[PDB]
Amino acid sequence: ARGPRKHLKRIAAPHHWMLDKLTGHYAPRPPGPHKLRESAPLVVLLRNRLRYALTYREVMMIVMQRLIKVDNKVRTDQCYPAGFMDVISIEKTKENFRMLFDTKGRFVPHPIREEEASYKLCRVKKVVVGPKGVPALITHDGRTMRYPHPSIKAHDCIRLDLNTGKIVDTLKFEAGNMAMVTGGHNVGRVGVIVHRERHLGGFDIIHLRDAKNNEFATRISNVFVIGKGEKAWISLPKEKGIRLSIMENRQVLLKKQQM
Amino acid sequence: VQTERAFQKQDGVSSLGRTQRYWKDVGLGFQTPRLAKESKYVDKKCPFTGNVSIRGRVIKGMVISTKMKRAVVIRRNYLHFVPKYSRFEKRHKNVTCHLSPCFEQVKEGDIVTAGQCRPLSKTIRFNVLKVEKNQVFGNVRKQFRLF
Amino acid sequence: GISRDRRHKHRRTGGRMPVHQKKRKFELGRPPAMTKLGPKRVRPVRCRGGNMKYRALRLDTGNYSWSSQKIAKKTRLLGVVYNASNNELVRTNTLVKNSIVAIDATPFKAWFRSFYGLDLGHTLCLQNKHRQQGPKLDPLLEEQFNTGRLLACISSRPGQSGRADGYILEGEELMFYKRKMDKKK
RNA sequence: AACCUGGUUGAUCCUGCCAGUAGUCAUAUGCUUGUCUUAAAGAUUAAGCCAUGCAUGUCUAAGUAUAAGCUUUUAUACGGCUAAACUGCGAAUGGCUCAUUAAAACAGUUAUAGUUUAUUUGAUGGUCUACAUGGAUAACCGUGGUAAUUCUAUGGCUAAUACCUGCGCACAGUGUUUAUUAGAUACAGAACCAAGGUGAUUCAUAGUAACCGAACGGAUCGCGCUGCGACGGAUCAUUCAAGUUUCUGACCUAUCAGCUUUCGACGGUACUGUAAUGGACUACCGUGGCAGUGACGGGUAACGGGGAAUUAGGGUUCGAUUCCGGAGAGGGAGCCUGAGAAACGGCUAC
RNA sequence: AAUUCUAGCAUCCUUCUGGACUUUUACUUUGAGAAAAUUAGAGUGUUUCAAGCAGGCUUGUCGCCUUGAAUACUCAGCAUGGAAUAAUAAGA
RNA sequence: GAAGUUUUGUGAACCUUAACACUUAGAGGAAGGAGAAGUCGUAACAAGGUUUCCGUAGGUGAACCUGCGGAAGGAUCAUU
Repeated sequence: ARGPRKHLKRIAAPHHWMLDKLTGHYAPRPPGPHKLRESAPLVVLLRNRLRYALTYREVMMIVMQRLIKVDNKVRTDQCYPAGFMDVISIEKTKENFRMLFDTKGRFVPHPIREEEASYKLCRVKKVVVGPKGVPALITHDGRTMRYPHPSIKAHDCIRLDLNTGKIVDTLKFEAGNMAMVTGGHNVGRVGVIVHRERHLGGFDIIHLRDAKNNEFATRISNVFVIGKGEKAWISLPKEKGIRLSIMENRQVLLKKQQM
Repeated sequence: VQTERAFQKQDGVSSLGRTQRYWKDVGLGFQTPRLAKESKYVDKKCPFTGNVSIRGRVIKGMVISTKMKRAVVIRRNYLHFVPKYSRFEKRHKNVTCHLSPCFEQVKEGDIVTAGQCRPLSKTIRFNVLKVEKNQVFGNVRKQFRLF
Repeated sequence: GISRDRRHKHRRTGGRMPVHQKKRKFELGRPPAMTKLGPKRVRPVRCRGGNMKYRALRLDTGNYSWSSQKIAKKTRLLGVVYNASNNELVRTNTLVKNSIVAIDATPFKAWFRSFYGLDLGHTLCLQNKHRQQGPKLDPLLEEQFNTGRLLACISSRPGQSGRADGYILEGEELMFYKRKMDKKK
């Protein structure tokens, strides 16, 4: 009541962080570009994915060196919400991490090449006219690129340059274009787009087809266009967003563990 | 027509336009009626004539009285499941609802579809979209139709 | 204070509504400034957000747009003439929205001489062009000008803005309110 | 494990209850008790009352240093380091409890074209003595009052990212307030004269005519013709939110059947008020609204849900209590400051 | 060849290049979206076990298993394929 | 821009009356069950010595009795 809540609790955290039940009563709380449940804070990358830090203390000792950057910019706050399709860049080690969705429905820092780690994609939420009658995009990231093409519509991605501010490569939202899912049940799945239903009132949905010919649906808010009909602007994680079945995921896992 | 103490005037039309009439197109797959365009009535709260969006829900039901001015009340009927006995149960809710004077001769026991809008008074949230003439015999509140 | 909420007062059934909560600041109202004629005074009320909302208390003057001619002049007020809601507000001269008011009309008469040169009671070319471009003036407005007054509807909310603005009455609105002035007489 | 034995008769077969039996990751209590791992615990009745101590404070190269402080390096404005004090930000989170409360709250499901939003993230913007404007305030020094406290007066100095003013092109910006034009779209054209965006708008935005000062357009700070970032503040998104809001859903009770209204009950017009929508409130006007599918009223040893116990299936009972809402700080009521409180480890009154 | 689903032909629409019409729902099917904890449950010798979400290989050192922590479950509401059943509508 | 002050609204608290709710005293009256054994009958169970019972009415120490109309749960499934 009475104002914004400064604590978040463990358990009442998101499940896709995979913070454990014991070993803490509270969990780190991420406001930044991204939402609370559609992001992951910079602490649980460093300690609970990348395994650089042990403790919450040690993440302060890393981040206040000014070694961590995101989007070619130094972020000093340890609880910064670093979300979908943000680049992370550490100068020592000289390795870069683009955050994608894993096929199971988790965040994972996908390691990438140095030339690839310049650019990143931003799907545009809407397009809107600012003052002096100038046009302007706005993104899922909460950037606002201005003077686009007239070409560029809602619900489609743009390759940003990052080294400079400006856009470079557009993409369109149509049938036969590659598209990852960012939320809901089918998260972490990439497939070409077959068809979308309108439903003139609320909630457009899209059916789309995995590269092993599995068909599945999501709302348009969740869908995020990568690239053209086959091929893709970005590098993909392990499995490339197929999501193999429950008995298959059993068989591959226990076949691994026997060595 | 000027019934009231204040001058009833349609916003949308400027004082420069004093012949011209404003009419909105409400959308959502609902056609604008002809008597909205042709006639000379005002209504602030009409979907087709004045400032009110329709947005969110749409509700069908049976009209049970049309006594109060520029407003009706619409009996919704529905079955309620009772999982122990594995068996249904007839309930109702009287939604009170605005209607505009484009719809001439809205009789008791007519069918009427009605979209949600901002709260216009305490009881009414919904506004009319479209009506249909049908007879009903004896009492209207007895008449159970599910839609 | 003044509670705007629906937790007090009856249900549609005619039943008392249970209330288990104390009044909330976001369910606020405030005492109404029945603002009037006089020399100007205005009070900044600090509202929710931090945002300021300026309460009128006495207003002499206002910006009033003639619609047809497409001009607006700053003008002094004389008196409140009619109100739709309440006759007590006319009795005290209380400015509110939709309230019909008297106006000097010497700003418009000076403009109408200067712009057109038909009047009431190198350029010349510019005046002629303006006349061709836009001056017949209704028969009732011709009679109305002779007194040194006009009639006009207050369009702004003085309580929120801290400002009396309006527009001049013309055509059907003007013919309408001339009935209900004459009817009480 | 989908389970059954004893008791009415001189005896039998029934209906039928009483008693037995088992579980509780439910309390209490008796007797007994060697070991290690995990661990509920002033909820039930008295949301009865409280001694003492503690639970909210906070400083970077970067707001203000003349401690009549320290420290060895010795600096004609300012060597650093810093008590104290002013300014900024926080104190509205967390924690505790379950007395209220029965279409209320809450749950899932919409809407916000009906709105406010510190901060974060990204945008934007020359248009109105400019080598620099003003005078007071602590701590400090001198000095008192009172029995007594986080009581404080008089006198003397001095600061600012405190407080208040305030020129400016490279008539004239942005914002506020009203009026008002454009904001096109199922087909091709011919002759004559004087192109954003929604399912959807009065939306975005541009243009025209004026309005006010009551708001922005940097009199700020550190490292180093020239880079980096600290702070301030406006509008627009964004994020953390919050406020309302659509639909559907609850235990017992009819030895509760008719409730609601001139003092808002249901609706209409036009104000007012609010962050905005509304009988939310005020004028006039109409006579409505709910109910036998349970209105209105009463009871609860009732906060709601996620859940818990219970060995076929269907169910029955519990949920003060780890998470998410809600409400409260002895009882009621009022209010300041702020982005946010009708706050109680803030204030005023009974 | 059984068991699914589907095009034709016995006189079977079309306005276009997937949606519009077939009275309307219920019903059933698949799909969306819906916090975790708890509950069932995949994997794993916490010495067993209640648990927990960890671990496991190995004289190699930018360690590897491009490591795991799956998945189900959550009336009313939104969407959709369908020939019965049952309401309901009607009667150029 | 202080003290003080005018009129409004928000409105604690206290009091009068009334109603509703819930505990609680009461001379006397009059129920039910328990004792564990008393006094007076004998009503029912057999045709229980006047068959039993129902509804209603009146009367009497008490069970009960009688009037009118029913029932077999009767002591008769039965005879121009």
